[PDB]
Amino acid sequence: DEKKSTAFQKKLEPAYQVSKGHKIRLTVELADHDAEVKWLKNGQEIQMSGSKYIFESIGAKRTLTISQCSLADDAAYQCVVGGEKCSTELFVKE
Repeated sequence: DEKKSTAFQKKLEPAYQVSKGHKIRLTVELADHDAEVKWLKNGQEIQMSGSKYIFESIGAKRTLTISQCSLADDAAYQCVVGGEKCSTELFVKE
């Protein structure tokens, strides 16, 4: 089940609004703070890449920078550490 459990102290609101092609960031307050965060596309498991699923960290608050994601990747992106996922819906804004 996708649910708070993940090493994300707080996962951001379950509706991330990507500014299409502007690269949407998946901001969370990490529980780990400085751990490599893996993320999930609804059903799809999302690793990390310097082109998509970009990991970025600010003061524990972890961020998944997703590039090339606009009026197509409109769906849901969960957040995952090791193998723990918390669901968040992904909506794209043009």
